Amino acid sequence: RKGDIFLVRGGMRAVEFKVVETDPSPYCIVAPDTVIHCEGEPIKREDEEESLNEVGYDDIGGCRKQLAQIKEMVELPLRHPALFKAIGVKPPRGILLYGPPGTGKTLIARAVANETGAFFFLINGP
Amino acid sequence: NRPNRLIVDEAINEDNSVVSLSQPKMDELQLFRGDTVLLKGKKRREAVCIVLSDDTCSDEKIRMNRVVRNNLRVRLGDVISIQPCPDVKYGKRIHVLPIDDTVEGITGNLFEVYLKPYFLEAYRPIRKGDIFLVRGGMRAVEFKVVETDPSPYCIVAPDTVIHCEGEPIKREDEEESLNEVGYDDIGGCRKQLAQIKEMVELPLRHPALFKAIGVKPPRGILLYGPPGTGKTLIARAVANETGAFFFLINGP
Ligand SMILES: Nc1ncnc2c1ncn2[C@@H]1O[C@H](COP(=O)(O)OP(=O)(O)O)[C@@H](O)[C@H]1O
Ligand SMILES: Nc1ncnc2c1ncn2[C@@H]1O[C@H](COP(=O)(O)OP(=O)(O)O)[C@@H](O)[C@H]1O
Repeated sequence: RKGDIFLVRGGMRAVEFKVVETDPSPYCIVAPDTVIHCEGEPIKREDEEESLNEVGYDDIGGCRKQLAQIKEMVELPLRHPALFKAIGVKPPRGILLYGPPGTGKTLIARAVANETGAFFFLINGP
Repeated sequence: NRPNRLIVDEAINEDNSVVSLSQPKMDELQLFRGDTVLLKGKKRREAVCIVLSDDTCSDEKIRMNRVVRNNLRVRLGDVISIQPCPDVKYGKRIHVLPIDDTVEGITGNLFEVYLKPYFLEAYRPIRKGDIFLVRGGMRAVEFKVVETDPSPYCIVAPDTVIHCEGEPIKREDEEESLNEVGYDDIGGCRKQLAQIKEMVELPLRHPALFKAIGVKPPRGILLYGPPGTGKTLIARAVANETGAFFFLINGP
């Protein structure tokens, strides 16, 4: 469809391609009978849009059901914020992700922040 | 010596606008259960409630809920005036307004959710200029009675319309919000709270006594226990119930 970004994986890399022009509108199913117009000139994408190279649930694997617990923990406070203003209850405002180094705790934090839309701030220890 | 016969005490049963009296003496008060009873507190204020009998209540004191106690402005261990009034007058279009900073907890229609389920068959006598607490929607809202067709008080019955305002109005500041902590909010400890209350009563509840008598009351108490056991709750409740000015010196 017009004005969508689709991700192509290859060459040990991932490139997102925008569909800016198309003969039929607004969308068309691609078939092996339509030529491809060549531009080869990268164009900056609109900033409000989120780059797909950012971390997400898929990038965080190996933990399974701890990520589900964190998602349930963080959904209402972040995914439905106005609810807590009209209801008197305290959501979880402090979570200690603990484990051996390299287990993806920073991955979990970044993915939760991005998926829920929350503004992620990193307070590095040192 | 013809005492007042009415004292302030904590309420054991869950109920609002209900006052319990000692079972041993019914003729003294000359009132048995299920009758409107007037009560004079302090600062020229009075309240109306319903009286019952409790075997556990001590004859010296009269158990009463925190809402009514706040209405009278009396505190635990205080002495007030009671007056058995079999007379009671119904009301017409009893008026109520939102009070204090409690707001944003209701959207659209705001009277069917809270008032209707509570005043339906309750027969709670409402008096002018009193605040009563309604529990619902995982929230607690205190409603002021500013207007009422009969004066000064009227027993609510299922035949009087309700006037709708839906506009919260700031309550007088000297009055104490019932959302603050109290003895009821502090449970699970039982008889340690009694020890702290006895410990702190005279120094705070009767301060002038120690100036005319030479003795030292307890001026240092160490509440110790596992974290989360309500020590801060106990301190705040003791400060509020005794009227003392509570100051928090946070460790960090
Ligand atoms: N469970 C996992 N699933 C996918 N990638 C992981 C996982 N754990 C670690 N990684 C990879 O290892 C990198 C380092 O882990 P990281 O979470 O940043 O450090 P820490 O665990 O101390 O917070 C991560 O950037 C990520 O790429
Ligand atoms: N015995 C209790 N009765 C009712 N609520 C309690 C009790 N103990 C703890 N709580 C609740 O847990 C909260 C935290 O306990 P708190 O007393 O503030 O911490 P600390 O014990 O370190 O002083 C309190 O705000 C209160 O709501």
